[PDB]
Parts: sequence; structure tokens; C-alpha cells
Amino acid sequence: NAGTILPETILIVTLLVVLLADLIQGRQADRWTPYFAIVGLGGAIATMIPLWTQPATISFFGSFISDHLSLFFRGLIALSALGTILMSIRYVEQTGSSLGEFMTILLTATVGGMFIAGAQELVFIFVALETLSIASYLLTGYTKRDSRSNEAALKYLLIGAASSAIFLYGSSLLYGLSGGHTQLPAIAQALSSESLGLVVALVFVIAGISFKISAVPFHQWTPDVYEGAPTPVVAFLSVGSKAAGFALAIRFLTLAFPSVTDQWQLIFTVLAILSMILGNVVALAQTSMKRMLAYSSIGQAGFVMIGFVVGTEAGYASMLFYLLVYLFMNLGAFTCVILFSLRTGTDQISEYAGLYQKDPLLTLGLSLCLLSLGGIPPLAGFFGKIYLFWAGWQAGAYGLVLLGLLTSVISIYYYIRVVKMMVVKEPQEMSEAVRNYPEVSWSSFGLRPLQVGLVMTVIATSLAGILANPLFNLVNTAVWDVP
Amino acid sequence: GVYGALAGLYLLVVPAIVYAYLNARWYVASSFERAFMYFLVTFFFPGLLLLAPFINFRPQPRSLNS
Amino acid sequence: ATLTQTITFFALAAAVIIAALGVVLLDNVVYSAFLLGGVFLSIAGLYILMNADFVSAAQILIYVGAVNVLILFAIMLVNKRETYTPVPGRWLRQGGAAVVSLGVFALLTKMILQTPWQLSSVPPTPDSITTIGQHFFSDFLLPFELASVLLLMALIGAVVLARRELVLEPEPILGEEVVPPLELPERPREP
Amino acid sequence: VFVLSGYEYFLGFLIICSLVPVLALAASALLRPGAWIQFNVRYYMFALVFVIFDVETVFLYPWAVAFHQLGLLAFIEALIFIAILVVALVYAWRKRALEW
Amino acid sequence: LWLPLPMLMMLIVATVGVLVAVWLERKISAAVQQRIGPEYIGPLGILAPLADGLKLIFKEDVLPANSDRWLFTLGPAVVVIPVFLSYIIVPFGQNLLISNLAMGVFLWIALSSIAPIGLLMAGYASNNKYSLLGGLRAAAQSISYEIPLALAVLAVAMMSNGLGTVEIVEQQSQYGILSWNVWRQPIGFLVFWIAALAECERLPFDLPEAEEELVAGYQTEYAGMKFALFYLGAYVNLVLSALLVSVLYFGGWSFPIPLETIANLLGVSETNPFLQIAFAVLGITMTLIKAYFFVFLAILLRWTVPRVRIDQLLDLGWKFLLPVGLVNLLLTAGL
Amino acid sequence: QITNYAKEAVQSAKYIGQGLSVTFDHMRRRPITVQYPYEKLIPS
Amino acid sequence: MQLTYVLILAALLFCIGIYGLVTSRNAVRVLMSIELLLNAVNLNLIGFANYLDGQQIKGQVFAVFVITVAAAEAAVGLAIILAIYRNRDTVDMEKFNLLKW
Amino acid sequence: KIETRTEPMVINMGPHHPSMHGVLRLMVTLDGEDVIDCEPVIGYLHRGMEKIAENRTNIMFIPYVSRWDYAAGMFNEAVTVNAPEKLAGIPVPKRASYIRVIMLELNRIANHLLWLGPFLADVGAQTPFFYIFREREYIYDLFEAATGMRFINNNYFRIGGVAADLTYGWVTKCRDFCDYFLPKVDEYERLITNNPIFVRRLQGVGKISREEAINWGLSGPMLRASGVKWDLRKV
Repeated sequence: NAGTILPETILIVTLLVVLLADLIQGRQADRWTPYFAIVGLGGAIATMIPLWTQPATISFFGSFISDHLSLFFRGLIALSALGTILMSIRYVEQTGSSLGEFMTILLTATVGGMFIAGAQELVFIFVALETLSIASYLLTGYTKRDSRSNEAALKYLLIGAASSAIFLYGSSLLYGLSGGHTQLPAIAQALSSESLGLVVALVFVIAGISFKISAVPFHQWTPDVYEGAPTPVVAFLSVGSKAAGFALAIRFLTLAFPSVTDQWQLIFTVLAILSMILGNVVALAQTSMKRMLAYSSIGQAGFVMIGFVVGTEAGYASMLFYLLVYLFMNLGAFTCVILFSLRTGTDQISEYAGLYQKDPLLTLGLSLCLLSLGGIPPLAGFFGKIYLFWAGWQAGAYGLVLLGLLTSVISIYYYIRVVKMMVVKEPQEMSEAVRNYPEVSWSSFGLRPLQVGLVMTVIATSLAGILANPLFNLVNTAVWDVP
Repeated sequence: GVYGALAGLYLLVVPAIVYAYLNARWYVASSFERAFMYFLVTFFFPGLLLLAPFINFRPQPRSLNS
Repeated sequence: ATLTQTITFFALAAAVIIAALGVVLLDNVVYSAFLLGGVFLSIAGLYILMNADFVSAAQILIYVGAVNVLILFAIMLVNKRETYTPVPGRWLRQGGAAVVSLGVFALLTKMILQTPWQLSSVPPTPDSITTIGQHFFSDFLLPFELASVLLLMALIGAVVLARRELVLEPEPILGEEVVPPLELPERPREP
Repeated sequence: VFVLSGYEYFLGFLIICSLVPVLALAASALLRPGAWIQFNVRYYMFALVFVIFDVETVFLYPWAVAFHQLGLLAFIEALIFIAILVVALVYAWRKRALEW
Repeated sequence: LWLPLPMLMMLIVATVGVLVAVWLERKISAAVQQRIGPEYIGPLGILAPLADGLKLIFKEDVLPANSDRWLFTLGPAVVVIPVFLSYIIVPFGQNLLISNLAMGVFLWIALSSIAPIGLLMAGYASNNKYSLLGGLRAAAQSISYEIPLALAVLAVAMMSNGLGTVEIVEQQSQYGILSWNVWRQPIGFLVFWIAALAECERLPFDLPEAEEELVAGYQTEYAGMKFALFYLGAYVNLVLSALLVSVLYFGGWSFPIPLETIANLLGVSETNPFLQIAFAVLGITMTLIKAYFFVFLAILLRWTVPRVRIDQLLDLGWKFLLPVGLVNLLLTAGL
Repeated sequence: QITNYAKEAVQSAKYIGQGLSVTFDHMRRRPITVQYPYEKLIPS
Repeated sequence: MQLTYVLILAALLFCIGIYGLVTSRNAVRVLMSIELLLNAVNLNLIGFANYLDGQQIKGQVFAVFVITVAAAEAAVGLAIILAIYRNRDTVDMEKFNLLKW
Repeated sequence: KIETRTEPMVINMGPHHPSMHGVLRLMVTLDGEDVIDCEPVIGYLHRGMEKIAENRTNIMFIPYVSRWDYAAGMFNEAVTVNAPEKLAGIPVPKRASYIRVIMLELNRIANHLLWLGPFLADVGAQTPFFYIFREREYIYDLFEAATGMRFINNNYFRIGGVAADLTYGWVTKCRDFCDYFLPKVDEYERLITNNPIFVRRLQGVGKISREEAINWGLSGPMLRASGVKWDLRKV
């Protein structure tokens, strides 16, 4: 029955081959070992297309399901680590770190998140959440001599292992309210009473579900992890470690708690009406680009919950598609921050000022991924937000879309401010790259994976809204397996 | 545990035989007798520990015939 | 013969909560770290009282014998004899944590008592090393194979974050603009 | 209910062997009259490889006891657990972790 | 006050078992240097374990100057309580067992893991520089030889279909000497025997400091009754580890029909009163004939090998005894 | 591999076997020792 | 001892771990105070397995995986403190507030 | 109380020093595993020997002299009586000249047998320590016959030769010993030359070249193991 975890066991083989080549060959292997992880992750995507037409089996004695939604969220998490290896092939190879030991942790957090999206038992959720979270503490402090990644490794551990203890306390009561029954469909037939034990079991699990996605009372690690961590890790913790948290929020709250359902549509409303506020107004007074993109992803996590709390077939399909186009924006925004940080140091805003005549592939690249996050037409993040507010307006929720619109205008102001300080600043107002840009080459080690990692996202940013009718049918067909 | 029948066979009467055996053939015993000699002490040790300060192995006084 | 299972419960339940206050409130951290074995042994005493003979024998091995030895090495490595005792650092935010911890405790006790549990009067543990091992290879198989992937990653990561950089500490590898060795290239700068 | 058999003598023997030091140190109590260790990270590194391998041993003890009542498919599956954690062992030798 | 009869009869044979192993150390190690050994006390040295331990009581067990007080005293009481609790496993005799725990060769490896903390809270608390260097080294030696020793017991638990130490030695009682586990596990026994010797014996231990990497080890600042627990508590584990060799691999209380000639390590005639008590106590204790061969071996193996340094002591446990411990477990399985 | 650890160890598993029987054959010899209060040694 | 008295023991063992998670000033005492939380979710878990679903223990299997995660989270967890101590030569959680705003 | 700092750790080797070569004090300092500095504090056994010798006659000084090289003994009495017998021109009888050579070569055998005991214990094997003092008591009882003491304090060398001639059953008692001991020199050579652990403790350990071992001022089997072949008996 183990043909359904075949996308992950191509990554577990690939986890060992890119590790064993590090011990055998030893940093002469980094010339070829990043391209084997690409054909392992791409080989993991390529074998779900035989599995997409399969009739959604429940394998491994009820501990793992292979439904249509579990095939979808296993696609984005492998694709985000596909986009990260395209960035990190020069970045961490420029730090002086061994490149084989970085990918062995990153392709373990990838297999962690692929096993959350299809998990069905209370123990397999927790272990798969742990191996994504344990590998995420090691990546954020991986540079190990920075005095910023050291203090960002520890801020993520004393909250992550804390919230993995709150999450276990809600998993344990959920085993205790039912008479045993650690599987998630076996739970929901056993508890229906909506007592006080079920509510404490509900808030304690969405203190760990809504920590990966950084809802705003639990958002505190994200702006302090994201400016300390190495930047390709940040590119995975904003797309991969959020699609993994948004996949758990649908596999848990629609399976374990369908009896209590007016409450986790009300708690996630207060996480939605408050992460759109504090994600967007606090990103105004941020100087660093890696800290501006930190408060964006808190606020961009607030737009996804608008499709979550409404509870319709167009509701969940609107939050699946918005993550599908959010992968084409943060991996094209963080590609350009990396590409700017490798050429010159201190990649912060008010040092981008004076571009557009020195590296105009970056400036055209970074603009269409920052403008689309603010939702201007015709890019992907305009068509992504329209289907949110078409989903919010369909069934109640007249005030959730309106808060998602007055704060979609404040989001315009801090994305434009980078686009202002790239294309409108005259050649008498540039601070760095005052003839200090390195006279661009795209010929060194790993720069050509970065150039193909940016062009295939900017093309996938601008054209994903015009060509959205394939993706709207791929996503609406993944929702009929959600109760 | 037997009260006084089989206990005295282990504690007293057989370890008193070994102490006669230990005095006679200890330094003049062969390479095979010496390894068997260490086994009876490592087996009757709670017996041989009782009658320990009653027997003294000090050598007999010589006669000075010269 | 049954009251000696109640007296040994409350003598173990008071062995943990006086040691759990010891690992938190005590003024010295080595006396705090050694009492953590008192928590882990006394909790292992409760697992035998709850008919969990294997989970107790697996807890003295890991928590007392491996984790607590890992804690004690990681405290003899950092003493440095510089405590600096700045106790009134900024504010009295150690009383605000005493309200949330007392708040969660009074919250959980109201949940525990009033919730009807469906406790069964059947005899447990038919040799719970045989029915715990027929779970590892039928139902809990994929968490058992992922525990191997988690532990291998936890050895790759914990070695490269704690080992000594005696390979090449002064290594200027390359450059477009300057980057220090084993550091992220975004240099710190204040606007 | 307490359906463990054989633990009646474990609580008595826990107290009596605990009364071996506390009474003998009291039986002796009535009869008697530039400080640096160097921070060398090998005491941590030898103990980390213990925790990863003290947990591997725990996971194989339900397998070893209930082996000859499970079969071959539970031996292929239990070989993946050993063969992966061998790669953890080769990683510790090669990266000079347990060198001392 | 120990109203269990089996629990007092075990505490004596765990007490006289020490004084055998102390006396056997001072006579085997004096035989291999061609000297007498301790004469002049008892008959021929029998009261040398009594009198060496009785003088440790009558000395001023004084502390050093600036030391921790509660961890100095609790130092030896964590080394010796789990090696005294784990005598509850060993079932010497056919008609004797103290407690039939449903595990117990896993409870022994669990309880033997607490002893690195006892070398840590004694090396730290004695509070000089050469006991932290010796305490952190003695703690990092029971760490490395513990995973090989726990995988030797994994193999002999695969063959035995359980962890109950009566059910292990009952699988070797059907053919006497043909079904001892040494003949079926000849490579997992040396893994047990080298690792058990490297956790309690006196060849791979830094306490005699003739090499001067430290001052005198971690038990340098200890005296008196506390030192008697580090000294007469090391042979408690030498006997128990030698007992569990002769319980797991070599069959405890298992042997064929005794009706033989006079060459059976006994007297001369067939049916004497001297062989009926050399049989009936052997029908009570058969294992401490076998268990005092490895104590005889571990003392004799001390003078056979050279003193291997700590740089090559942990290059034996991790790099040799653990990979052999793995491939023995697969070979004990099918593969 | 699986074809080395049972042949790269017999290089010293049999050196102790020719070191054990040497030291065990010191026990067969007569203990050369001069017990003082009972066998005093005659001076020159 | 019934089922209820194990849970109030586990609910009290949790909240001493919370109080150490927030108040403790040593960087290592927060790691020991995390381990108290990962025992209170074990004492809750076996106690839910003895009185509920006693015949097939699904809790004592789930009690095994919590120990192996927390042993792997404290092996990772002390590697981080030992990377900080080589850069910042103290362990003081009121000294790691340099990523302020 | 002890703290764990990142400085080089300095340890004191102690003048207690449980070994058989006297009392040094080495303040050696460690850098993890490799030592980086080491000062010897010596003079713990300075009993004022050059100040004694200004207030003694010669025959009052020969009991004092076998305490400098007290492993040897009469290697030091040879130098003391050779101070005025090589200066006043006192002729030595040739039988005494061949008697001295027997004693000085019996001392060098007893000299290398005291070095070898503690040295083999330092590098490994601990049980050949007791089988080597057993070979040393044969040389003691040979000195005990001719001279009235075992290894030191034997006023045997005089300014005019030697003190007294040998005993009666003496030359046939070397021929027992000095033809029994020579199979055992080839026994101690096979402990270290074979058994490839002890050569993994001595190959390259404490190396010095020829030109620095002559410059530092070295003699005897520290100089001759530096490839110098300077022996003062031939020179």
C-alpha cells in the first residue's frame, strides 16, 4: 500500500545521496550535488501526476491519506525547496560553509512538510511537525558566526519548542476526550458534545497550527528570525513553512473538530482581522528588506485566512490558489534580495536607490514580485486577491473583505517604496553602487541557477493571472475532498 | 533455608576440612591443584569467614639442632 | 495492599513537583540540573504505577542517562564565573509570568474534573512490549521511519553548529564585495 | 488496578538499597573522629552521539523482543531504520565529531 | 526491616560476593608477580577484604575547603545504588528467583545509565581542577561503552523471545552445554565482554595516575566511608557484570547430570557427605561457579593488555565495538 | 564493511591469546619472596 | 490514585515549566524548563492510556515518540547555546535583545 | 569553584609526583590537547653538596658521593677518587683497574634496570615492572658481597685503587647471573619493537636532530640516539 508516499521516498533517497557525496568527495562535490537535488524534487513532483488521477487512497493502515488536497500541498513544499536550492547554491557556498550539509537539513524539512499535508493520525502530525520544526531551528542558525543568526536561532527555539509543547497538550487531550482513537476520522465520531474539554483541546492545537503561519498574537518570531537567518532559509520559511502550516489547519480543523465549528471560524477571524492590521502598518517603519518581507508575510498570512473562516467550497479553494501564486512572489522577491546581497553587502532599502541603470534584470525582476504582492493588475496577486474577496463576499463576511481592502492599500505604500528607490532615484542619489556594482557577469559558480530561478518566477508572476484558468481548475478540484 | 541440618554442612564442617587442606598443600601443590584450590575458597567463603580468627597459619617454631 | 499504591503515588507526585520547582526556582544551575534527574526518575516511577513497564525503562535510559548527561556536559562547558547579578534589569515582568502560569493551572483543573471520562474496567497491559512492537510495524510505522530521518538530521545539524572551526578560520574564499567566513553576507549597518 | 507482576519486591528493594549508603554513612558518623577548565567542545560532542544512539537502541527493543512473531516485512521496514542511522554513524567519524 | 527472606539472602550474597572479588584481586594479581599476597591476616588473606573496608569507616571523612556539600555526599550514592538495585535481576538457582520482572536485562541497562551522573556530581563537587578533568573523562567513558553493551543484549533477546531473565536461561536448559548462547553468538559475547570490562574493571580506568594526564582521577579528594563506596562499589559491578555474562550467554543454573568420576572439581569417593553439599548448594547456587571464572578472567585480563590511553579508549567503543554490535544484530536476524 | 570487522580484529584477538597463556604460566612458577618476620635473609 | 489525580499532576507539572520558560535568566534553564512541558504531555499521555483504551495502548506508543523528539530537541537545543557562547561569551536571555524592532 | 574559560589551561604537575625518579614540578600549560609551554621547577632536593665538599677530606667525602646518581652508586665514587689520583699522579694497580671496570659495568646494568621499570609502566605494560626489580636484586647481592651495602653507600673506590678484593664464590656467581640475564635483554627488546601499539607511542615523540642535541649540551643515550656516536670510554 506504500505507493502513495512514493513522492517522499524519492526525496529520502535524494537526502542520502547528497549527503553521502559530501563525506566521500568533500566540497568538490558541490559542483554537481545541487543539481541532483533538483532532479530529486522535480522527480518528486513528476510522480504526483500519476497520483493525481488515482482515487485518493488511505494508505499505511490509516496513518496517511493521499487525497487531492494532500497532493496539492505536497507540491508547493517541494517546489519551495526547489526554489531555495536554486538560490542557495552560491549564497551558502559564499559563506564558507559546506554545501552538502545545508541541503541535507533543507531536504529534511521538505520531507517534514510533505508529511504534514497528508497525515491523518495524532502522532504522525506531531513527528512530521517536529522534523520540519527541528530542521528549521538548525537552518536559521546555520551560519553560526554572525551574532544575529545566533540570536535568531534561539528566539525560534524557545518559542518553537514551546509551541510544540502547547500543541502536544492539545493532541493529548484529544486522545483523552475520545476513548483512545489517535486517528482523526475516528476522533470526530467519538466527540460531539462541545464541552469545555473540547475547547481547551481546540485552542491548544491552534497555538501550534497558527505558529507556522504566523498569525499575529503568535507572530513574534517571524520579524526576528527573518533578519537573522540566512536568506534562502527565509525564502523557505515564508512559503514552505507556511503552506505546511496552512495544510495542517485544513487537515485538522475539518477532520478533528467539525462539531465545534462556530469557534475556530471565530478564533481564526481574530487572527485574520489583526494580522492584516499589524502585518501592514508595522511594515511601514522597517528599513531592512528582510525585515520588510517579514511583516509582509505576517500580513499576507492574514489574507489567506479570509478564505479560511468563510467555510465554503469557494472558500477553501480561494486559499489554496492564493498560496499557489504566493509561491511565485516571495521566491521572486527573495531571489532578488539574494541577488542584490551577493553583489554588494548590506541588502537594505535606501541602498537599492540608484538601480535601473546597473542591473536592470534585478530591477524588472524585483518590481513585478513586489508589485504583485500589493495586488496591482494584471499580475498574479491581483487575480489571487479577487478570488479571495469573491469568496468572502459570497457567504457573509462583509467586514473581513473590507479590512482586507483598506489594508491592501497600506500594503501598496511599502512595496512601492522599494520600487521608488530603484527606478525613480536619479544618478546623483545612489549610495552604494556609485560605480560600485560588481559589473554583472552571470558566469561564476551557481549564478546561472539564480538567473534561471528568477526569470522562471517573474514569467510565472506576470502570466499566472492571465493564464489562471488552468490553475483555477487544478485548485477547485482539490477541494471536493474537504468536508 | 534449612534451620540447622544442611546449613552446618555448608558453614562449618566442610570449611574446617578445607583449612586442613589449605595448610598442607598450598605452596607445594602443582599447577592443577592450585586452580582448584582457589575455587573452594571462592565457594565456601561465607563458611571460611566464620572460622577465620580461630586458626593461625604461622609456622611452627624450629628446634635449633645446630 | 492497595493503600501502598496510593501512598507511593503521592510520594512520587510530591517527588516531582518539589524537584520541578527545584529546576526552575533554584539559585544555582548545577543544583538545578542535577535535580532534573530527580524529575525524570520520579516520573519514571509513575510509569510503573500506571502499568507502563517499557516506557519507564525507556525513560531512565534516555532522559536520565542520555539527556541529563547531555545537560550536565553543556553546563560544565559554560560556567565562566560571571553572573553579574543584575536582577532588577528593567521591570517586574517575573510577576506577569506568575499570573499566566497560575492562570493556565486554574484553567486546566476546571477542565479536568468536570469532563466525563469514559474509563473502562478492563485489565490493561497484556505484556506491553509485544503489543507496543506490533504497533511500530503495523500502524505507527511511518512515524517510526520518520523518527530515523529526524534523528539523522539532528546529528548533521547539531555537529555543524557546535564543532570547532579549525579547518580554516581565516578563509577569504572569493569576492564580488567582501564577506566574512561563516557569516551571512548581509553586513550589519544602521540607517 | 495494577496488573504488573513481579513489582511487589521492587518497592522494598528500592528502599533497602537506599538504606545501604544513608545508614553506613551514619554508622561511620558515630565511629569517626588560575582555576580554568578549557572550553573544549568534545564533552558535548561525545554526549550528542550518545543521545542519537541511546534512542536508536530504545526503538529496536520492541523489534527485537517481538521479532520472531512478526515476519520478514517487519524486517525490511526495520532495516531502513538501521541503515539510515548507520549514515549518522559514518557522518560522525568522517566529520571528526568523536575524535577526542 | 527486610522481612522478605529472599531479599536478605540476596543482600548477603551481594555482600560476600564483594569480599570474594577483593580477595581474588589480591591473590591472583600477586600470583602473576610471583609474591605471596596478603598473608598474616586471617589464615592466608581471607580477612583482607574485611579489614580494608573496616578501616575506611574509622577515618575522618572530611571535606575539602571550598566544596559543594550536598553533592559531595550524594556523589558516591548515585554510583552505587543502581548497581545494587540491579541485583534484583539475576536468578541464580533453579528454585530461587527474587522477582520475575517482565523485563530486566533492559532494566539493567536502564539503571546502569545513571552512573555517569554519579561520576559527574562527584567530579564537580570535590572542587579542584584535576577532578573536573577526571570527572568529565570518567563520565565520557561509560557513555561510549554503553551502546555496544546494549546491542549485545539485543541479539540474545532476539533468540530468547523475551527480556525476562528466567525465560532467557530457560532456553539454554534443554541441551545443557549444546544450547549455551556463546556457541550461537560468538561475536556478540566479546562485544558484551569487552564493553562490560570497559565500564567497571581497572585496566581502562584513569584512577591509577602513573600516566599523569590528571592528578589521581576523579576520586582524588575523597576519603573514608565515601571512598569505600567508590572502592567497594566498583567490585559490586564487576560481580554483577560477570554474573550477567554467566546468565545471558553461559547458561545460569544449567549443567548435565553430575554423576561422574572424581575429576569433577570435587572430592574422591562417589557418594560422600562432602559431594552432597557440593551438589545441593550447587542446586541452590550454580551460577557463582561460572560467575567467579570471569572475575578470575577480568583480574587476569588486567595484567595481559597494556594500559590503553583515553585517546584510543573512545576509538574502541565508538569506532569498533558499535559497528560490530550492529552487524551482529543483523547476523542474529536473517539478512 | 561486513567483510572486514571479523578479519581486521583477529590481528589482536589472537595476540592476547598468546599474551594470556604467557601470563597464566607465571602462576605455575614458585613465588620468589622473602617473608621478613619468618624467613629473614642472612646478610653478607 | 485515579485518572483525575494524574491529570492535575500533569497540569501542575506543565505550569511550573511555563513559569521557568518565561522567567529564567540562564539560557540553559529555559531548556530544562522546556523539558518539563514535554513530560507533562507524557504524564497526561500514559495516564490516558491506562484507564482509557487499556487493551491496545495507543498512548504508550505515543509516549515513546515524545521522548525521542525532546531528546532530539535538546540535542539541537544545546548546540545553539554552544554556538552563542563561542560568540557572545555569556548566556543571558536579557543580553540577546539586539534584534529589537 | 572552577570555571570553564577559553584561555590556555595551566596545570601543575605537583611535587608529590608518584613516580620513581624524584621530585620535579612542571607548570605545563594546555591548549586543548597540545602543550604550549612548560617550565621545570627543580631544586627540591638541593642538599648543598658543593658547599659540603669544601669542608671535607676525600675519604670523608666518598660516603657522600653515591647520592647524586643514586640509581647507579659507584659511578659517582669513580669521579671523586679520580680527582686527586689523576692530579697527584698516584699510580693505580692494574688488578684494581680491572676490578673497577667490573663494578662500573655492573652499575650501568643496574642503572638501565632502574630506568626500564618505570619507563615501561609509563608507556604501557605494567606487569614487567615487578619482573625487572627481580633482576635488580641479583646485582644488589653481588654488590652486597664485595661491598658492604646494596646499591649506594659503599665506600669501595679509593685513591690508590679499590678498597678490598672480591669474595670467594663471586666470579662464578656473575657467570650464573651475567649468562642468565643476557637472554632477558633480548626479551625486553621484543616488548617495544614488536606489538605495534608501543611504537605508536614512541615514533616521532620527542624528536631532536643531531646539531641541536650537541648544541644543547647532551651526553649518553640521549646524545647517542641523536646519531652522534660520542662515548667517553672510547674517547
